[PDB]
Amino acid sequence: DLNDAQLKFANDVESRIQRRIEAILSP
Amino acid sequence: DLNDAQLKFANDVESRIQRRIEAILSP
Amino acid sequence: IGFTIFIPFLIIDLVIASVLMALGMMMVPPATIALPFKLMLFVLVDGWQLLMGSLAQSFYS
Amino acid sequence: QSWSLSVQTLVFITSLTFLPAILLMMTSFTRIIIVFGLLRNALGTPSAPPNQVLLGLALFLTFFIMSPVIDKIYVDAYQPFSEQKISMQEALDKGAQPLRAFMLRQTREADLALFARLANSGPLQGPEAVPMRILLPAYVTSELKTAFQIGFTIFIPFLIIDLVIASVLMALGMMMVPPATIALPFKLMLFVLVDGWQLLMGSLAQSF
Amino acid sequence: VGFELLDQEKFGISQFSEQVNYQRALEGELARTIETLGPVKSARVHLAMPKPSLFVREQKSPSASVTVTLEPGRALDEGQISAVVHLVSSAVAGLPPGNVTLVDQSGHLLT
Amino acid sequence: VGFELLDQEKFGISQFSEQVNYQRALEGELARTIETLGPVKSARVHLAMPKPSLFVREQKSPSASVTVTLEPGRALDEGQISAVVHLVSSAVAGLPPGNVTLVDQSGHLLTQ
Amino acid sequence: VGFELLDQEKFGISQFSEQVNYQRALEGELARTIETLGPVKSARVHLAMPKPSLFVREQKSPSASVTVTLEPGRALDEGQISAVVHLVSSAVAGLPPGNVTLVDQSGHLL
Amino acid sequence: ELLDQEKFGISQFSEQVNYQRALEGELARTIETLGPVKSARVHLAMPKPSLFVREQKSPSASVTVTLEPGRALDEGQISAVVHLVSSAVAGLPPGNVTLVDQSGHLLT
Amino acid sequence: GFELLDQEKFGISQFSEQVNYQRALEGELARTIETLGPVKSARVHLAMPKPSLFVREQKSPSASVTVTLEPGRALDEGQISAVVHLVSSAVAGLPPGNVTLVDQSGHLLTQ
Amino acid sequence: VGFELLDQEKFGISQFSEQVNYQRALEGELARTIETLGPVKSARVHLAMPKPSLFVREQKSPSASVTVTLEPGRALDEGQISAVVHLVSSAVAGLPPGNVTLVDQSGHLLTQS
Amino acid sequence: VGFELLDQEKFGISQFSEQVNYQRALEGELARTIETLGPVKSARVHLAMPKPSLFVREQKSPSASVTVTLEPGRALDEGQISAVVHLVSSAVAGLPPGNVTLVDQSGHLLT
Amino acid sequence: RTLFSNLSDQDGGAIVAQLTQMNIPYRFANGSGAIEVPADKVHELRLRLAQQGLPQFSEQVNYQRALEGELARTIETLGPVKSARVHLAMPKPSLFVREQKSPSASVTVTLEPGRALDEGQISAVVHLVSSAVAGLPPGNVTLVDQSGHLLTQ
Amino acid sequence: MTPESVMMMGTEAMKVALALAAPLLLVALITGLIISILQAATQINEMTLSFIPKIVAVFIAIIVAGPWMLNLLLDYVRTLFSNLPYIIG
Amino acid sequence: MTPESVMMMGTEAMKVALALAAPLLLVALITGLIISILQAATQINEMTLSFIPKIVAVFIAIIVAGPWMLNLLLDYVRTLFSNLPYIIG
Repeated sequence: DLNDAQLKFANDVESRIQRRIEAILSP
Repeated sequence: DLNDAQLKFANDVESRIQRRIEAILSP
Repeated sequence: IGFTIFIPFLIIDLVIASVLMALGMMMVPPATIALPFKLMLFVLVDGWQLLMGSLAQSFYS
Repeated sequence: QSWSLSVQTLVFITSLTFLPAILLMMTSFTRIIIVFGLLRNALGTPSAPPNQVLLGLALFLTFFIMSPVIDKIYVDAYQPFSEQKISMQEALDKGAQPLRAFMLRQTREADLALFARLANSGPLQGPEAVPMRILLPAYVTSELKTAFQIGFTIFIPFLIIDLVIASVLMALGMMMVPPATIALPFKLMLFVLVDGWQLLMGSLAQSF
Repeated sequence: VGFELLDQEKFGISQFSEQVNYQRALEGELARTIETLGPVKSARVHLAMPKPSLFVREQKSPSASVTVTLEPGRALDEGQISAVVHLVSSAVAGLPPGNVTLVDQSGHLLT
Repeated sequence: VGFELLDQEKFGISQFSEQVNYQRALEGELARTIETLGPVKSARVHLAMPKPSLFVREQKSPSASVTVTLEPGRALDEGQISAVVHLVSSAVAGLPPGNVTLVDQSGHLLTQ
Repeated sequence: VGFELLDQEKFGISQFSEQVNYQRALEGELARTIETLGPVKSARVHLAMPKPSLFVREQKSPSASVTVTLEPGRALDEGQISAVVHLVSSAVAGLPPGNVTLVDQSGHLL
Repeated sequence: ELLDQEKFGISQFSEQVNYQRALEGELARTIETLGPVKSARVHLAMPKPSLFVREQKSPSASVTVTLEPGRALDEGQISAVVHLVSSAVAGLPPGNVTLVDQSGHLLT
Repeated sequence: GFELLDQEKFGISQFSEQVNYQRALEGELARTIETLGPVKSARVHLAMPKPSLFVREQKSPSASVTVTLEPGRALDEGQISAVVHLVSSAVAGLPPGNVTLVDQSGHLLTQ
Repeated sequence: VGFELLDQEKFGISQFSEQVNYQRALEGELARTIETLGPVKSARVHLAMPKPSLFVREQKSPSASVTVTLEPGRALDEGQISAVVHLVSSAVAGLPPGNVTLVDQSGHLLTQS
Repeated sequence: VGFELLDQEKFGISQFSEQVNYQRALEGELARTIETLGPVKSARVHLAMPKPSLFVREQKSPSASVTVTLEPGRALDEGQISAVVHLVSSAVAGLPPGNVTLVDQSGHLLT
Repeated sequence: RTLFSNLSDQDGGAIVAQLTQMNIPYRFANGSGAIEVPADKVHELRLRLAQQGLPQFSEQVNYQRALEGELARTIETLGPVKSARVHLAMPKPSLFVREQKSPSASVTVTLEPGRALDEGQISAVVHLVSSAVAGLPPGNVTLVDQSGHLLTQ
Repeated sequence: MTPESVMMMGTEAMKVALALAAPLLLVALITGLIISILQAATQINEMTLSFIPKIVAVFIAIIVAGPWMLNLLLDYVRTLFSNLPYIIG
Repeated sequence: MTPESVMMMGTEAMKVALALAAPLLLVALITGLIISILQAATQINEMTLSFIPKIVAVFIAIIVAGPWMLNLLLDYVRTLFSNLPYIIG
């Protein structure tokens, strides 16, 4: 229940950090 | 719930800082 | 003040008795019917605020 | 700063004289007793349950209704005063708060406004600015009005039974019978088959 | 628009009705006299008579709004503005002149 | 509506009804006069007349909203706006001008 | 609807329904004036008026939701949003503007 | 109009059930009027008072929308629907309004 | 249907009035649930506990929802969540955790 | 039976009768939905709803007995049994699942002992 | 049988009658379901429900006797004995299983 | 030329009503759910209607590219717009089973010197783009100018 | 204070009573007279069938005109209590 | 309270009373009318003929409809007492 919401929150944070790194490492 | 709103708030702040930097670095 | 106060509560009993008598219910006591209606009246027209204000004015006038 | 013990004893034993006045004017005793008297009048018999039983029952109901306020007073005032942690006057001031809230929650706005008008009160402001000498009469007036509102609608079913029985009796032809005499047993039947006492206590408690 | 106008309405009139009717009648007669003033072609008077309240430490006072239509070019004199004020104020129990607003057909405040 | 509205009164009229009818009638007459001012083609007045209480902490004074439709290009003068304010405020017992809102047919606030 | 609805001869009515009718009528007239505003093609007003108490200290304030349908491309100006707010707030005894929500036909909160 | 169906007085509870229905109907109506919405369904749960304890529960609402084939609702939309439904119910805390689509996705 | 309530007598008592309200709610909820793409038919059962008195902290109601899906139309997790929300909201004080959702094969979709 | 049962109501209906009829109805609808479950050919639900008692040491609890007849060889899965339990428990105000007994046409207890 | 009876139009009836009829109907339906169990050809259920008081005076608990007739040689499984127990106990408000007696057509206590 | 295809009856009707009001000739393609209109008016009309709120990889890519190009062309008919670029970014059929994705669009406009888009024009662009792509909410449309200034709130 | 004022308030009071009681009494009288003339026309004479419609008519009278009576009597009492401190002597 | 918060309650109460008393009064009136018409048709001169039919009709009506009226009255009184705490405000 709440644990799944916390896990999805962690997944979104990790994905956004990944995308931010990729954005500058791409050019 | 509230965590997603906070994350979107952070994303908007980061995007606006990025755009402000790009605006002066473009010309 | 009390004797002008008394008038409406006797008016209600008068009309209650007359209405009861129109239909032939001559053995129905009118006081028992009138008491709830007198309470209803004294509830409706701010029974106590009006009386309190009237007494207070009666002193300061 | 604290009062001497002799002064404390004098004030404490003098204040017990206002116990009936506190119970009547400041607590829920007035509304319950007025409703009970009106219900006897409405039952068709004026003194079926003796005044003593009704008075004791109203006292118990008042205690049960006010038990949360009594607990709040004990936590805030009685307990820290008895342990010699606060003075008498400050204990009284602190303990007047939950009772003030209880009195305010059942106070009509118009009553408070009128009694503030008669006491020359000008900029009142927060509901937490009403003095005790202004709050008390407004609470008494609101309690009297509420008790009358409850009583005149308690009267309704017994009037219905009286009118129905009188109409049936006279329309059938027997117009020489006293309708109240035949109606009283049916009023008792209605009161006992509805569980009138239990439901009336439930309604009186819920009214707060 | 007439004292006798509301002097009927059958019966069963809650006193509230009796008061409102008085207010209307007073408005009508005042407008009438204001029209009589030469420069005035038509008048409209609105009264706000407060229904007493025991909430304020003292009683509040009423207010009036007067709209006049003038004859082509018939500008009202200062003394005239003054006389309109006096009449309207007097006709309303406890009407403080300063609570009378006088306006023309173009929306100019004469008060 | 307005004064004419209070003519065919059935015996069954609750005080509440009486009051609401009085409010309607006042609204009607006020709109009427506001149309009389030249630049105004039609007016609509809404009154909010509420309970008073006494606690100074929570007092809500009467309020009014006035919508005017102007004649093609007939802009209202500052003085005109002032006169509308005065009339509406006076017509409502204890109406503080500052609680009168005046708006045009395009949604421009003419008051403040 | 509105004052015509309130009038419809009727005797079997109570105080609660009576009020409900007053609420409906107010909603109708407000929507009416809002539509009568140039850019607005149709308006819908919903009022939430709380139950009144004769003494209970607890104090609450009403709320309003206004949905407008605009004419093709007729965007409402800021001053407009402001005037709608003022009108709706004034028409409801003790309506704090901040409790008036204005929305367009696409679901944008103006 | 269901309210005004020339019906002799029934009971306060009946009056209450009705009022609830009428409000639901009008709210659904306005929600459909919105461009992307083809049909709306509003369910209101007005709270029941307690017995002896003073506890004002807050009401709740469930809103199901059917959107125009394909078209979705913007976040601002997810916000305006919330505001309207909350305002239409005396003391409805927005957070107690649930908005769902025809596929069972929670939009709120 | 809410119709059931409209077409009714005048001799019906309070118990009947309540039971009818419960039925009507059950109907409308099932209706909306079916109106969800993957759902072919829905069946809602409400258990609304009566007045307390003999009880202390009182108690809360419960719901059982049976759905029949379109051939192979499995409900997503978010769907299940939305069904839960709707049913819970439609019942005064219904704690979601007391809503059971089951399919036509007897699989519990909630928990 | 069930909801239809409460249609032709004569004026003479004691509260007792009104309750018993409500019980009978609920039983009917529950059996209905249970049969609508694929493997189930017919269902029979019995409810024991006892009005309350203030003493805890003298308080029992609502109970239910469910008998199912399965289609030839259509054994109910564990998850099915669980779903039947949930539905019956929810349909009865304050029915603790553990007080729901599920039995087949051969007398095998499908729920817990 | 049982439920059908309870309905039979009748006005000359007392609470006592209403209860006895309810008891009979419950007995009938229970016997019905018990027969509808493979090995059982006919069932007979007798309930002993104690007349209740509304006062605080001795609760006690009801009892049941169940007689089953089996199909030629269709012996009931320990599980069959149990499930019967559960059903009968549940159908009677506050029936403690241990007060349910199950007997066959030969007088063997399956309990 | 085709103004719109694949319209709901409701949208179709609304569009026809607007065309009639504007006195624009039109021909609703029989059972094609499409409305061919004057070729020289197609873009202007799309924009105007948008203002009133109306209404393989290679292929997809091509499609996407084609759609982007068409949207750009339509946006360029706006007076203040010198040039427009539209980028559509619909994630390939969500590979992740649990996570849910949604299409987005980025619109870049080069404005004529000294010119600006008004709020209406901005709203029209956002609507046009959102309506053209299934599942694209208006909120997922970002409109920026040549200087990178965000025009959509 | 003056006896003219006393008799005026008494007369107005009892006219208020007359207005309160006149609809019910008049409705009962009309129903009784109608039933009596119908009995005379039909040559039917039982003293109990005239008592039946009278109750129903008088009870309907409260349905129709009851709010008016309740509003009139409350207004009378309110005005009397408000004018009490000005007729003091 | 309010005149309405009172008139509506009184109207509901007297509805209840009318529903309670309608069957008895109706059967009484019908029986009296039937006996009186039968008496006039035969030109029988008597006044006490209708009383016994009246009494048996009322007795039978009470027996037939007692549960219904009693249950209706009990339910009305129960809801009145339950709603009483909210009547004051």
